[PDB]
Amino acid sequence: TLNGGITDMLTELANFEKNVSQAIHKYNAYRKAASVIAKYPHKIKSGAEAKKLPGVGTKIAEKIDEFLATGKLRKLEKIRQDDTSSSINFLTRVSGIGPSAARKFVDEGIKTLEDLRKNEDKLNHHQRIGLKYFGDFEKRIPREEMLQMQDIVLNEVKKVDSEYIATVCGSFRRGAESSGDMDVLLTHPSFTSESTKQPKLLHQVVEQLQKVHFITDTLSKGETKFMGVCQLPSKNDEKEYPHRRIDIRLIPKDQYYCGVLYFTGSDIFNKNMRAHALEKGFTINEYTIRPLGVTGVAGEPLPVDSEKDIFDYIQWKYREPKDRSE
DNA sequence: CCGACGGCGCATCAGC
DNA sequence: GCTGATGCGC
DNA sequence: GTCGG
Ligand code: NA
Ligand code: NA
Repeated sequence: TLNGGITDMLTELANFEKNVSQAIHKYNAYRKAASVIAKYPHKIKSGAEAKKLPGVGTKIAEKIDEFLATGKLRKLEKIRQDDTSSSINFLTRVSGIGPSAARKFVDEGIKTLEDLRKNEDKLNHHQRIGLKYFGDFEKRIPREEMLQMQDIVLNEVKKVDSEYIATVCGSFRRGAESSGDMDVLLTHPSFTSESTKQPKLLHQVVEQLQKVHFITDTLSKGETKFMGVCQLPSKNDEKEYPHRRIDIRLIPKDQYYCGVLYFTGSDIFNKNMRAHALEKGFTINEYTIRPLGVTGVAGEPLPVDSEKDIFDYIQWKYREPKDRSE
């Protein structure tokens, strides 16, 4: 929090770029700057100081100078008071409502949740679900609840077919104390890249989770990817648990561990690992790890039966998810 | 100076 | 009706 | 907005 004022400012700017100006690359520039500053172990004294950090350029250095000298940023103060812009930025907090929808809603007088609640006919299925669980979705998930959630998912999956293999990834797998949602990767030996997916392997699992009333709503659902809502059972006489976001992806057996590695992260570790792999003559993406010829031509994907197989290929020591913060 | 900044499944729109 | 583009989330 | 070829 040494530079909380600065990081808060950059993050607020980031959101407006993304949600109002629809400049996704500026949104990411601000996030990157906020992150690099968030890790800086010194209270910044000037923009020049910050500019030394990778990601902080001329413009943000200038903004830090204004912030340090006046305690605010005129442009941010102005945008905050802007009725239209602050409303557009806000509505995007609803899952299903992006920059385009938020803009159209505000254009026609729909600026608040209350307004949204009054206009169900103008919201698609996803947006209605997002509105319904607006507050719940913004709540984090204690690891204890994530464990109780994993218990149900693993049990039911095995119940449908003991040959299914399911892994809850994300920061949770790395040991995080809280999570924002639940990411589940699923596979079955019967499903490979060059075989049939028996368009129901995913369906059968989603169905069982709905049957035991764990999954409560569906945002989207196809043959390989499910996105929805779930909720832990409440103990009689206790405030019921908040609804949570859960995604389930069915991945071909031969690409499963590249998927688990990828969705376990962190993002920083993935980049570092991808870099190391390249210098070792290997190209790793979320699906496979392939060899690179001397002319840069990628060969066919290499056999992978575990996360370690991946590490072994790039002569890197297997690292526990708990040690993949970077 | 000026292009990259990940890119793909699903729901829905837009053009035919 | 079918096909490709767009919005969205991740 | 920032970086870099
Ligand atoms: Na810099
Ligand atoms: Na949204």
